[PDB]
Formats: sequence, structure tokens, C-alpha cells
Amino acid sequence: SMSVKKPKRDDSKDLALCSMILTEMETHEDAWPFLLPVNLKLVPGYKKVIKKPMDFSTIREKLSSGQYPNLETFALDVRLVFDNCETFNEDDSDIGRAGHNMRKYFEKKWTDTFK
Repeated sequence: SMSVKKPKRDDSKDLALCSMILTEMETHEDAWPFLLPVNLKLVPGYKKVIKKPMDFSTIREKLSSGQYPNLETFALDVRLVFDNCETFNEDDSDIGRAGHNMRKYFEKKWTDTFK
């Protein structure tokens, strides 16, 4: 509360560390469904159904331009990518499996880097 604070966690490396995680997600062999925004002119149903599209290139631009206020807003966009994937793609599909695999890969890096 006012004039009452928990000890200050060092957040000075968070930007660099989120960048490194995102590089690792970008370079994973199963990243291909997520590298670029879904083409809303060419994929029937996507625009109406997926209210907030998100992809790795869009996260990269937001990160690079100071549009993430803190490491949690960064994780929310990464998770949005996988939540969108599950919304639109059957589990038993190449893209569906890619999304599950990448979400697991992300969550481990996240825990190991920050928790």
C-alpha cells in the first residue's frame, strides 16, 4: 500500500531475456504456423472467429518498440498465439500438434528463466 512495498525484484534483464525466449520459439522447427499473421483475406472464417489474432512477428515488433509494459503482458501474447491455434485447429492435425508442442516448449523456458 502507500509507502509499503515488497522488496524490489530486478526486472532490468527482462527485455533481453524475453527476446532470447522469442528467438528460441522463432527457430523451433514447429514454429511455421505461427511466424506470420494468418492471412485474413485467404483463410475463411478466421477474421470473424478469432477476435484477437497474434503471431511471433507481431510479438517481435511489439517487443522491439516498447509496447510490452512488463514480462506478463509478453507471456499473455505468446499464450494468445496458442489459444487461437486451439480455437481454430483440430488437435489431430499438423498445426494442432504444432501448437501443443510450442506451448509446452514456451512454458518450460518461461519457468526455467523466471520462476
